[PDB]
Amino acid sequence: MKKLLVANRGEIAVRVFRACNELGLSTVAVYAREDEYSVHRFKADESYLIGQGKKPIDAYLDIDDIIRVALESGADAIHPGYGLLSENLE
Amino acid sequence: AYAGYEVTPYFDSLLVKVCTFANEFSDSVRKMDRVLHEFRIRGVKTNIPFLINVIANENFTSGQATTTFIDNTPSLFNFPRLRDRGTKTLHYLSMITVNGFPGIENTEKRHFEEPRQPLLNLEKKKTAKNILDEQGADAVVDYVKNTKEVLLTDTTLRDAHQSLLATRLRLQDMKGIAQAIDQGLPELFSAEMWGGATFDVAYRFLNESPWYRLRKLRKLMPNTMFQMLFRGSNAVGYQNYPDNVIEEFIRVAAHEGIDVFRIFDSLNWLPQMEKSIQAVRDNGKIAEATICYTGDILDPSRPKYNIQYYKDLAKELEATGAHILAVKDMAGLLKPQAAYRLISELKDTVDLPIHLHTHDTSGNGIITYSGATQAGVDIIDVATASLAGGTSQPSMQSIYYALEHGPRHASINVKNAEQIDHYWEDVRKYYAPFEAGITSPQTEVYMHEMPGGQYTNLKSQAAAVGLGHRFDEIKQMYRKVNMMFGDIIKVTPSSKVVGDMALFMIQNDLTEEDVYARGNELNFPESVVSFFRGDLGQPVGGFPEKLQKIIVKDKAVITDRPGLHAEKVDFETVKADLEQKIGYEPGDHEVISYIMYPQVFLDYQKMQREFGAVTLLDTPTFLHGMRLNEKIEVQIEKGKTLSIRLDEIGEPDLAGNRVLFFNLNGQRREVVINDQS
Amino acid sequence: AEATICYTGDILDPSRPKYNIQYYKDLAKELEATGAHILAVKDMAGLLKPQAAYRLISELKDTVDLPIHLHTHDTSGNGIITYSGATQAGVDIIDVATASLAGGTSQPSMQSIYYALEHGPRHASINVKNAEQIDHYWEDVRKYYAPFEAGITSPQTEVYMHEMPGGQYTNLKSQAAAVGLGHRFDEIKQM
Ligand SMILES: [Mn+2]
Ligand SMILES: [Mn+2]
Repeated sequence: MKKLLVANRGEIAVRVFRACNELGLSTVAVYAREDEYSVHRFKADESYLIGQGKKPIDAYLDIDDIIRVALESGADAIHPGYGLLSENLE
Repeated sequence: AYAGYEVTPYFDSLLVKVCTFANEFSDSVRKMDRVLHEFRIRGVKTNIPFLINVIANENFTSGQATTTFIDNTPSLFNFPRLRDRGTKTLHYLSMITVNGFPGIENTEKRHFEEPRQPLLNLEKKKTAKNILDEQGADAVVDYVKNTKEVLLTDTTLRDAHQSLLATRLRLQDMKGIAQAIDQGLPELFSAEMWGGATFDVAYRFLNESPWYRLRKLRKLMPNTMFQMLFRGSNAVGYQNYPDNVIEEFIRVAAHEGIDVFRIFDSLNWLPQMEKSIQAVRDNGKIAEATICYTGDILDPSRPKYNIQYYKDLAKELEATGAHILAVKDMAGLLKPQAAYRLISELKDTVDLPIHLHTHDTSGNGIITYSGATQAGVDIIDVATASLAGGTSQPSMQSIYYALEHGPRHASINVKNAEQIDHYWEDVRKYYAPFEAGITSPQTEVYMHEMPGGQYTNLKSQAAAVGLGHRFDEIKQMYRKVNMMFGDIIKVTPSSKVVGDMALFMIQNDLTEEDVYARGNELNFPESVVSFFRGDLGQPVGGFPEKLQKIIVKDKAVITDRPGLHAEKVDFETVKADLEQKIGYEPGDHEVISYIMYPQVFLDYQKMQREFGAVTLLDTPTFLHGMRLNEKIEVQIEKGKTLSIRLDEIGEPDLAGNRVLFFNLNGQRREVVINDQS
Repeated sequence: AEATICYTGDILDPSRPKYNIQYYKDLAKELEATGAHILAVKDMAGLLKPQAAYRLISELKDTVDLPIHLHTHDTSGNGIITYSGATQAGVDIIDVATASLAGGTSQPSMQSIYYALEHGPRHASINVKNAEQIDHYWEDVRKYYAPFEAGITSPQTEVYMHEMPGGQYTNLKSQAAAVGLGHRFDEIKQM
């Protein structure tokens, strides 16, 4: 495991990046347009727009687009965080 | 330690005490490491670099350090050159937003649309590049010889914008369409994308490394042969380098992505081309030996550069083991009749493909290429339409339609090209300041033979000496001077020689007679002397003898290859010497850039240190800074981007400083910049 | 009296048969019949590619005995070669502008066409030295007209796709901006 994507935002995304960083993992963050000024976006080693054109909450729920990013980024893992997709089976 | 706080010299230095804590001391370390790395304190230097090293160290992490551990560990004081890209960019943006860009009126920044991305219809094809890589240079020559169509080289990334926008085309604009070229126009023989003025101008004026340009394009255009113009003796420079340098340049260039080396010499003097040709061969690459065209073969009164001259030279060049013969018509003097006779007779004379290069200054470029394609020319040089015409190359899109139903077609995906030309149409608008103004066909070039660059630079020189009003007489003198010196091949840098001389003569009110009479009591321009000392090599048919003595005087004339006389050069000596001057270990390409253009390479490094990778800015930004309330995103890596809003521009204080108020990534940022007026 | 045929389409494009080579020949006959002194071919949009120019001037010369006066525009970049093709097919007269007011959507250069045919079978009848001198005056004078200049002009082959003459293109770019569609001019050309 070299790299991790947090399928979330804000405090908990930053929480995880920290944990990652301490375990020598590279980080990847995802962000809606509406959230473009969120701290968590810039606290990661690299960050990628998602949900383009959608409503902002829908974007953090766009399962496919997240994984698209997870893959084009090179991520070995995904941390879901809490709320959003973290409890979602699909 | 807060945003805006003036750190004074009076009190101690402490900004903030950071503790970490954890069950396992190993994890207390992990957290400290994260935090130190997490901190973003801008405005003043801090000791963080030092602390990071110290917690990295195994003596510390073991819990065993002593009081002398630090003073006895020299490793702790090697600090990574810190890259603050946010900061340096904002410095640049501020500099330009207030003092404007150098050598262009400080206008206000237009709103520009996204330039048009092309709708392409792709077709998979093997490409000369593919062949070269898989089967070598001779295999490509075979591929060319077995091609029916006239094959095209795209001069859009080099000679086109050199001819039209003073070489100011920028990588950022290039990389936005590079891929579309590679996939949309596989039919191409090569893309001319390096050499010529691009090498110094990229460093000197655009503050981007030509090497960087090459690297970044080479990844984007994996199936397109990359071609460069290359001066036989001097590669991309104007000093007199020894042979080991030239070989070295070539090794590196070859390695870094260049496939096709058009090698020429300003006086078509074979000895300057010989080593370089071999060198290119030796690196497994294609070598175009080139003849420069001057005069008019169908003009019996200019017999010096008659049809025989070219045939004989072509033989000699075939003999060097060049893969391809190139005819570089610098000034667009090849009329279409002559093009048909010349390409015809050269094809009779030698078996290597002929690559023709002209300029559409006279209005006769397309018809000249047409003639030449009837006479069997293998390859021709074209620019996309939007950067074509006038003193550029003839239109790629036009030459397709010109030969459409003819015996020989042009090999190119014209639909795809027309789509790509939309992007170039748009992008060229960013370069308005460098545009040369109203351009129409001009046949006077047949009278004076100045290449497009020489004409630009002599209009400059004339205005800066207040003779801009008598430029008509200056052009006439250029013609007289050329004849006075025995009728010579005028390309860079022999073109400047005639240039400088014709200015000097007008400026000081002397005719041809006046030179032959009172030459000894006159100091002729440096260039003119170097030429006649043989520092440029040996002109066709040698110099006029009386005039040589007069111009040279006491000085030491050579008559062999100036590279033999070149100050011997050591790569280790210079590499070490440079490492000290820039403060890191330079790659082989930096070394060689330094050898080629020493001053310019160092100035480029100051600019880099002060301003960063300006390369990454959109061109309107790069040239005009920002507008109040404007927002921009600058991509720096994949997934890292600087969002930059500008919110206010302060009035200046008494020291002539202003404070610009940006939001970079959701942080206020105050930036002080010297207003210079 | 020059009776004139206006050129449109592409005679060498079999899918545009309406204005094929026959169309022109037949019209030329009819016009010869009216007692016109001269046949004129007015290529308003600069659509005459040079192969087509040779076939067309050729077949018309085979059809009628009155001199042919050809007029094209250098918008596509192919005006001079088109005139060259046409002069090989025997065209009697061609329309040119002095170099300083030539090119782009103007006519092909008078000075350039001389040099284009210089050592060819058929020369252009003009005093080119004198023309080059005169072109200086026009060079200078055009500067007075800077406000009306149309901006950076380069070759454009899209004219073959849409067939707008230079004036129509200018006036439709106007009309489009004044109805705030200037941004969608690409769609307008398609329509
Ligand atoms: Mn050139
Ligand atoms: Mn008209």
